[PDB]
Amino acid sequence: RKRRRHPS
Amino acid sequence: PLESQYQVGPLLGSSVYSGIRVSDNLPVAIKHVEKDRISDWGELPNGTRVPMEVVLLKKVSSGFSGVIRLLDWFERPDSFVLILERPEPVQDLFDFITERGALQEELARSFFWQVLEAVRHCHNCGVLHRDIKDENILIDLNRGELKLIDFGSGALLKDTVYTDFDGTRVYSPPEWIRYHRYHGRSAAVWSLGILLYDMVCGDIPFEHDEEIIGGQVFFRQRVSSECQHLIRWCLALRPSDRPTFEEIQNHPWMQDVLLPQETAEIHLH
Ligand SMILES: O=C(O)c1scc(Br)c1Br
Repeated sequence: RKRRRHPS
Repeated sequence: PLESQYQVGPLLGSSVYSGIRVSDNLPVAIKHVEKDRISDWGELPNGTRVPMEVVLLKKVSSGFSGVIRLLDWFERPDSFVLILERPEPVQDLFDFITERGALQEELARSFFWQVLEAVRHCHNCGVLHRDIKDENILIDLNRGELKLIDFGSGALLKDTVYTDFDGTRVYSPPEWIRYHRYHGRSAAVWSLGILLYDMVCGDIPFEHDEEIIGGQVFFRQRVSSECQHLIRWCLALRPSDRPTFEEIQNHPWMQDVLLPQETAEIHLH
């Protein structure tokens, strides 16, 4: 799994 | 006088620019927002139609706290420009967790406590942030102080139901996923459970809707029984089963928090 930002 | 009062520097992200106030060399951040893209509008204590973000920032600006301070703003033909106080040196909590991995519980406790105080301050000021997440938290690495940023999805706090939401879906509660309805405080507490897991495990627990509504929290890191209990309580599926802010701060895992300066000296310097 990869850690990522998430948009608003 | 806007371009005459601030020296504009490099882009920090997006459209936010580093800058310095010429009056006193205070580090600032200069945030530009296009009028055409603004969802909710409000009126200032003057009847001037401004972005809701401006309204919410003025309401929380009073005093010193763990909330980003709006120093000034300007209106332009097609945009508003927001002048924010900028900590230096700074890292946002997302990049911090990415680089450090899962945080020691002592450090997660200090951070989480400061976010709690900041969010309580917002709610005392009549403001619901609606986008609590590690991305929207800055760490002042020298002072060990956290600052909550980006009120662009916020709203005036109310006790009735919300049926709109423009924050981060993976921090949104299952009642929003299932029914497109939520109440402000219990939705905030859900996002705080997601954030605490993020801190102590090194990433958020849920990526997909089915995980969010599924009610199962698997711990991928060694996490104390007290901390696991607080997280699972914040992530109760029924909103009425979640803790109040007072119950979070009285939880056994939340006792003996470090002061901000201790936090910096032990963990950040
Ligand atoms: O980098 C960013 O996105 C932001 S937003 C407000 C401030 Br202050 C900063 Br340093």
